[PDB]
Amino acid sequence: NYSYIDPTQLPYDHKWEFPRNRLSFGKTLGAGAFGKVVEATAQGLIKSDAAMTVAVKMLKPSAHSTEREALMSELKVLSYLGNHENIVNLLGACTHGGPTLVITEYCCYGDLLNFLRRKRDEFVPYKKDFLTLEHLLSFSYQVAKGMAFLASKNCIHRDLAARNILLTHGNITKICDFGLARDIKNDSNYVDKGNARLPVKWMAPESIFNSVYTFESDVWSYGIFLWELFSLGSSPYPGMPVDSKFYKMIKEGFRMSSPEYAPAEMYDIMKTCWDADPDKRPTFKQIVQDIEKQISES
Ligand SMILES: COc1cc(Oc2ncnc3cc(OC)c(OC)cc23)ccc1CC(=O)Nc1cnn(C(C)C)c1
Repeated sequence: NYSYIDPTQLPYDHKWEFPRNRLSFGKTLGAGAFGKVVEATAQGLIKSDAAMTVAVKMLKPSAHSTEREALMSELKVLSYLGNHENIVNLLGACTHGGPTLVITEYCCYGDLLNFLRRKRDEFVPYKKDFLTLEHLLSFSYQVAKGMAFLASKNCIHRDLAARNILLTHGNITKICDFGLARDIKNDSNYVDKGNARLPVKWMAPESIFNSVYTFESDVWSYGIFLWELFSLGSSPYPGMPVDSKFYKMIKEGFRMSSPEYAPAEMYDIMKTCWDADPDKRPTFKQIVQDIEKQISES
């Protein structure tokens, strides 16, 4: 389940331990078959008496031992990564006295995909809260920064997509992973492939055909995320169902054409992210340096 690191071998700093009786649960932000993310109020998480809104990931009673081990591994990985500006930040956890609760910072504007879809009509390519090309380039940069950080920590996301990016204050995007808190059975972006329901349209050929996930396969999905970003939340390979013809076309070298709002130099990034040879793909660090140059020129 993890390519380079082994989360079961990662420690869990009890500095994160928070008493669950100090959490007041609110609305469900997202839910899957086995897990959910709930909005909560954490009393006494701040040094003063002040309460704060947090997001809490937990398992449902439908969950088995596999999901239980997975939520604990996720907590260890989040604790191991530590705080990064572009990654959703762990604030605490509840491991004693009941089911595992993973507590993170609450992100004001939800997932990037829904935000882009809500802002599709209030978009200005030129430089109320109008979305612009400057915002999209900044989101692309922040996601590449967060992913460069994850790769430096020998972490592979395996599900990089606009649906797994959160938007908070000051146009700050944060990489997250809904995982078990996403209803993948009813999400048309996850296809039935063998025993699994997989996000095939975001997946590198080697992940589809050989089940290999690497730094380079995350780069491929970043290319797809770029496409979704500069199409303002449109589904990738539009009008194309995931079938035999799709797998054939990907293996044969078919690639999406540029989305409507992508600068040529961003599309250049996408093309290289989609190289059939993983060794010819750029690293996230190379991508950061490229976008940085584009922002400076702008
Ligand atoms: C509590 O934990 C989570 C909470 C999440 O959801 C939200 N978190 C904050 N604010 C939200 C605001 C919303 O609307 C206002 C919201 O509306 C649907 C969901 C929100 C999403 C994911 C997780 C776990 C997680 O990211 N784990 C993980 C594993 N690996 N990584 C690596 C670093 C990539 C991250």
